[PDB]
Amino acid sequence: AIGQRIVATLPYIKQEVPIIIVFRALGFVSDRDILEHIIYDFEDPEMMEMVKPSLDEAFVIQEQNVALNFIGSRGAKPGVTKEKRIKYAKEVLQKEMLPHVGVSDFCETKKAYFLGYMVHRLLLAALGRRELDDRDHYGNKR
Amino acid sequence: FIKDDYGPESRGFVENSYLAGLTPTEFFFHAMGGREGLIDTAVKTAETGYIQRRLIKSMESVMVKYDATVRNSINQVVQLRYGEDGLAGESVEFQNLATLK
Amino acid sequence: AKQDVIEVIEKAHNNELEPTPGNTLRQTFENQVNRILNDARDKTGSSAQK
Amino acid sequence: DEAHKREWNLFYQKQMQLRKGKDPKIEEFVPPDENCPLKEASSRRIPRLTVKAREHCLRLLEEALSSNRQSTRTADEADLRAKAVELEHETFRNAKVANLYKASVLKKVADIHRASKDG
Amino acid sequence: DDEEETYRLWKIRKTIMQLCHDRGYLVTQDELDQTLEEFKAQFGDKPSEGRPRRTDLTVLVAHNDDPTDQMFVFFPEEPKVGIKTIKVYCQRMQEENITRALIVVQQGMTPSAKQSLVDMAPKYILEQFLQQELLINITEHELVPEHVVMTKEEVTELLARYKLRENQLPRIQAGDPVARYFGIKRGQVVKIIRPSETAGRYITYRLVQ
Amino acid sequence: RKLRRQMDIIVSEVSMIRDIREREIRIYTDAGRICRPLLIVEKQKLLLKKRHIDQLKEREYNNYSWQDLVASGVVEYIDTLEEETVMLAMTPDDLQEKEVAYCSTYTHCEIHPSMILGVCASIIPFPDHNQSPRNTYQSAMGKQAMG
Amino acid sequence: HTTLRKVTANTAIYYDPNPQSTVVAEDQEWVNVYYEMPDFDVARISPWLLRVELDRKHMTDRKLTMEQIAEKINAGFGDDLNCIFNDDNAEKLVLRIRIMNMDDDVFLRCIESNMLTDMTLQGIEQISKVYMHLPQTDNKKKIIITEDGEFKALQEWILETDGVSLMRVLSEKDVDPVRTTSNDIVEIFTVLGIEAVRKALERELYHVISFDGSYVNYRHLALLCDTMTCRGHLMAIT
Amino acid sequence: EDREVLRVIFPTGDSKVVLPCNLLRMIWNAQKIFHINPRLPSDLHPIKVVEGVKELSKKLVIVNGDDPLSRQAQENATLLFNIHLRSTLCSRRMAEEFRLS
Amino acid sequence: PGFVGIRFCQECNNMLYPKEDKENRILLYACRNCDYQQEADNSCIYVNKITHEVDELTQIIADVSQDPTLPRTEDHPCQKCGHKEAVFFQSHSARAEDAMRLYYVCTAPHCGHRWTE
DNA sequence: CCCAGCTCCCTGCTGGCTCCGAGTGGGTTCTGCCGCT
RNA sequence: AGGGAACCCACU
DNA sequence: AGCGGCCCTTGTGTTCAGGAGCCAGCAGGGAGCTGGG
Ligand SMILES: [Zn+2]
Ligand SMILES: [Zn+2]
Repeated sequence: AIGQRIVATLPYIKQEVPIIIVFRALGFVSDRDILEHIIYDFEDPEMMEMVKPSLDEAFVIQEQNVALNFIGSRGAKPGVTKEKRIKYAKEVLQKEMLPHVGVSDFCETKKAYFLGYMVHRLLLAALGRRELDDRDHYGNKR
Repeated sequence: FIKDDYGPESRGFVENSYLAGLTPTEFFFHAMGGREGLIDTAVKTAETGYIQRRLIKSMESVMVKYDATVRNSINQVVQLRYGEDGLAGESVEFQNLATLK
Repeated sequence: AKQDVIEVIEKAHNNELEPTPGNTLRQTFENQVNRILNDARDKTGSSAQK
Repeated sequence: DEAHKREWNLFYQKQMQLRKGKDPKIEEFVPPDENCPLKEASSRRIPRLTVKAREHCLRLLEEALSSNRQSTRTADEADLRAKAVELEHETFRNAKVANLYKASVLKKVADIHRASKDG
Repeated sequence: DDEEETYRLWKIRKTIMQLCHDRGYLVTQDELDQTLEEFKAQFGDKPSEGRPRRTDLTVLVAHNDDPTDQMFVFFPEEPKVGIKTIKVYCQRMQEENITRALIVVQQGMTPSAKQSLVDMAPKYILEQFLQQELLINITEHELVPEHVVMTKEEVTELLARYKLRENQLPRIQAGDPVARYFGIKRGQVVKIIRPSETAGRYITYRLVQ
Repeated sequence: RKLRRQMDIIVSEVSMIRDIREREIRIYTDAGRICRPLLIVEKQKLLLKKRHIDQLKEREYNNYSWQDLVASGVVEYIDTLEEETVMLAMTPDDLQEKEVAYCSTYTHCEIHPSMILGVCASIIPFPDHNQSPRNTYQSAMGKQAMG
Repeated sequence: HTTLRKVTANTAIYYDPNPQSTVVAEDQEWVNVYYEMPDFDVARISPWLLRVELDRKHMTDRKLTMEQIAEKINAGFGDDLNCIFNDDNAEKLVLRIRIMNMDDDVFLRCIESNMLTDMTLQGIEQISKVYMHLPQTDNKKKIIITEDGEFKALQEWILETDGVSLMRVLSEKDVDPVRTTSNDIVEIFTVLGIEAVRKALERELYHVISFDGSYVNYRHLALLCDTMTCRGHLMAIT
Repeated sequence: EDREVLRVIFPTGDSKVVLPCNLLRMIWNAQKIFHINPRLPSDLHPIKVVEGVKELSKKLVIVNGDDPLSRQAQENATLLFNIHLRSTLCSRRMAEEFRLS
Repeated sequence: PGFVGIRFCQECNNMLYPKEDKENRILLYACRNCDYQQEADNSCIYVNKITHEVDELTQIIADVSQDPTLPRTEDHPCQKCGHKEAVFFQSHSARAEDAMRLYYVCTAPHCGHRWTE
């Protein structure tokens, strides 16, 4: 439309999810908190301008359970019950998203920090402040 | 090398001859260069092979007829005389027109 | 030829290099460097052949 | 994409309509006074342009010409009015939109001011 | 927006005169070589002010073989041409007994207008042209060899000499730019003459299909 | 780096990369990282001294082995990511002072540049005097040779 | 092709409630000079300002003037907007845009986005870049026959583009409509027809083959081109 | 007239063409076979050159037949070669350059 | 003018959007989920720097003076402390076409002065 | 004697399908099995 | 009376 | 002793040649027409 929206494609979710919805499903509702996880220096207006389209794209969903239901509905086989949808979305976010960060409960802060770091890296690439990664660089291989 | 070195040595100018021998960095850069050619061979082959097959299949039945027209298998006229001059390609030669210039 | 390339680099580092039409500055610098090195290669080749 | 441009045109027209009154309240063109020194003062070529605006612009042209004369000590006075009227008529003949007309007149004023400064 | 439009109209008129001459209609050497100044003289100079109006530019020419064969060239003022204006032109063609007409449109022609053009084909042959297509003469491009329309007798002689059926000749589409330029229809044969680097010259024939 | 060179808490295999322009330090203990040993340079001198060579010359008797070089913090394993941050001298001749120093801040030195070659290319004599595709061809043909 | 974005240094949306006094001192001075008499309806004026600053360098490079840009804005948006601009002699090139009475600020944002990319000031769409050079090889020089009867090669300027709009470029004034050509054969077929594309296909294939100095007898090329064009349309070898 | 036609066919000044019979080499062969002394006047009547070339041209047939279509197609098919033949076997060139008996 | 940041509601800490005082003709930043409101002071609700004249010196961080892979020079002493050694490098950032310009950083610890020439 | 459906035709987009050089020499493993009818 | 498929390496 | 049933591990689940170009079908829109007011 006007700007550039950031969308996360989760495992076991056949449609992309707006990133702020994922952050809220993790339990961060205030825009200030989400941006504190994504932007580490608020004196950087350019980065701030670059994230507003994502805030707008997900403006109606302002609660954790609403976002969880959103994700669960996006699931492969959504359950007609909303409770089971929320359960499935929570299971996905706790177990299938960023397992190396942690797969136990009470790991939403670590997951939020790593997801914010990913979004930050994407923003640095889009602002031309950091070079793109080379797939053939042998340091990126095992 | 140091960062942002655009000089000849850093960017792959080999200042030695094969008789003198390459330095280690020159040796590696020369290896990169040679790899490029090996790859070109190993990929161009299939691209060109497909092109050749399609050309043949598209023109395989076109031939000179006894009326000296060039026709396809459907008997459609492709050229009224082969090459527009009716000549075979093996006995022509380069010559100069003396009144043109 | 090496000293000439050094001079071109030092010129580009002081923003005294102006792009040629239809080329960004980096393309202009690469063009000049490649020209110097090609001329050197040709001159050395001619000397060897002589 | 050329169809996408058409979509934008439709949306922009819709928004204009939303911002446009149902009936165009056509403010009847003010007929110039018979004392108007403006050539073709009865013309309606340039839409949404008032004869009074032309009079004001001609007044500005008069001031510019007076400045040029006093700087260069021009002798004749009747030429001042005739020259101003001719400049205004030329500007009206050339331009086709109100804002462009005003900008052209102001540009002429700046040119005359610079010429007066030159002497 | 006025000098440019005048130049455009002059170019369209020149190309149309060349086209009419190439199709065999009678045109005087002064019309072909009419300068832009002469255009501004004969016609207006302020198309925005309605001088000239596109309705002022209509031309009517007669064939060299029979004066009864005549052709209109119309320049509709409306950028998009619909059925109504086509009916108007057909009406005046019927009134004056003119069977052929060229219509030069600005933006295009509605699909139904095209369907109408093709529907009344056998009675009235009227063809459509975008003015962008007429801003140059494509037959003067170096890539376009000389095209010549053959008469039925010539086609019969050709097929007899080479003992061919029509469907064995090479083809040209009726929608081809040069075919539209010459106004040739399905079943006609165009003779093409081009230089050759091997023979010097080479004549080929294309059947309109 | 001190701990890794002492082999106290960080095994030699561990990679530690500092991205200075960014503000990230990345430490990797994964399996599957390719690495190679390099001589450590401090100030502008090899930490490898004559005494290490003397002890290695007698490795048959005294049992002083390659592992003792690594334990004494004179050689290091560097993987590709860490190599991104290394300032590498090709030979100790690069550490010698020069009229216009090129670098003067070397952190490592190559043991010997011929170690860039694999097993088959290591039997080619004077490979630095051949066109490179020819070295590649020998690298295959040597695997086809009868012995 | 030139859009507005290629000649703008920056844009900004302010909130000017009363145009008489503006948030920018220079803007206020020049505007009030512009606001001498009621050339407008104050009621049908929005307080939202869209301020655009142009590059003197680019504007001159393309020989553009703010009058032309204002005319383009008028043509593309009409009187519903109100564009005004200062004099070119000024230190900076500026032009203010408002809307005559969705929110007006977001609407101005949408207009600015469209106006930067979709509004065309110069040139032809799809022609993204143009190069201009004097040929050194005779294959592009103009070859004439002098009155003494000799071939003579004249150096002249030719332009190479990055995209293709052959029909529009051919109709431009001062463009040679006899020699101007394209390397895109489907465009040639569309604009010039089947015999033209027959010739152009041969020339393109010859270029490819002979770029190395290699040579293939003409009858083979001619036979391929005839095979590809003999049925009245382009038959791909696929 | 041939020269004007050539100017149209090759609007660049490129005189190098591909044609069947290498006329210059044939003339050199004739000079050697018949021991032509270039430094003496020849017994070849210049009218014999004109008529000989006309007959030869009639003998070089690509499109046979006597109808007007066949005659024009034959004229076109051999046009370049006939221009070359007439400008090589000129009476003037035969008399003062090649000097054939 | 420069970029215009974003504001957060004092109550819900959500992003504040710009609204105007129709009756007063004043610019307000008003929350959209709660009902908080505020009075603006910039009056510039948007900026778009096409020319992208951004200062690379602001992005440089003084830590790069510890990078052993950067070249060092002794011919550009830093003004702030007169130390004689500096590292230099190029921008290497997209949106830098004439990016062969050098940037300098003083290598004296606790100075970290960046400059250009 | 205008208007709102209604129909018919043309565009533009997206999804789906076929194709991907010529020969030649060696090697190895795998071509089913188990519950209870 | 004599199989086949799959995969791997290699040669020009 | 031999038919059933497939084991795809997430019944829900990673890339079965990936990418490069044409054909078919659908949505969307607009021209033109016509039975009510
Ligand atoms: Zn709030
Ligand atoms: Zn300092």
